[PDB]
Amino acid sequence: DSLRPKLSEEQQRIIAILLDAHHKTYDPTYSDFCQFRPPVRVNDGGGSVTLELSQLSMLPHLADLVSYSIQKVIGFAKMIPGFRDLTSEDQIVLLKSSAIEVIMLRSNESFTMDDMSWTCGNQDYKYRVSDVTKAGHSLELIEPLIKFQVGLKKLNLHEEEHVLLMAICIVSPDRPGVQDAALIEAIQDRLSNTLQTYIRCRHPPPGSHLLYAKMIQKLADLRSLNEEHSKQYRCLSFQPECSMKLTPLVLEVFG
Ligand SMILES: C=C1/C(=C\C=C2/CCC[C@]3(C)[C@@H]([C@@H](C)CCCC(C)(C)O)CC[C@@H]23)C[C@@H](O)C[C@@H]1O
Repeated sequence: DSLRPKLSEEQQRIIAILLDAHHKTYDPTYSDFCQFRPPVRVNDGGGSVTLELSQLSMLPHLADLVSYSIQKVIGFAKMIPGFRDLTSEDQIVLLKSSAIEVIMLRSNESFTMDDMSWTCGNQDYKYRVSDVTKAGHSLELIEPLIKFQVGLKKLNLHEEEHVLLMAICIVSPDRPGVQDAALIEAIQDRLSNTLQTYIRCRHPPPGSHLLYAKMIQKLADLRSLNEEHSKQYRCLSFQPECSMKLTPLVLEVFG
């Protein structure tokens, strides 16, 4: 039954543009991480919230990593076909509302099921759940985040699908404050059609089975993680002197 229309010339170009955009904005060697404020891991085997908030030992490093990542995501977004056709206001609304979700998606590349960490170098740049608690977050965010990373890993996405998913995540017409939802939807549909077509024509079985719907579900999971992250960030920001441990960009995007 299922027809397999071939990718159009345009669709092939969209894929190539997104792959190039990602390769220019995601360094798989994590060579810039030593430039961030250093990671510090206080002794907290008991997971004390009082101690974690008192020290926020991993916050400067993780805030720098997230801030750096937001800058890369802004650059990636600017290369998404159609993104620059949007008004500046809609572009900023889309970037601010998707930032954390795209960070969670793109981070899957360093996440490894070998030990359930984001491995970005030697021990210094190996990030574990215990590091996230040392940055002021709790299990309500961490648990679903790790579950999401593993679920995404097991989809065994082609790089083409991974970059398309990030682009679709950014160009979402259902974000609060967007003006031209119709144009945003048109841009997203062009990307979704490219993704659906790619899966049916280039993704071998059995990993291709209902893969599109699995990818769409991950976009829904991301909305939930976004909301929880926002709630936790708000509370984290109540800690006196927290602003110094963050960055101006992080403060704007999540404040
Ligand atoms: C960033 C990237 C990477 C890892 C992501 C991680 C591991 C550390 C903790 C992070 C950054 C989680 C955060 C929710 C931690 C809290 C952030 C904050 C303090 C601002 O509220 C989400 C994704 C997680 C590394 C590399 O893949 C580039 C990528 O781009």
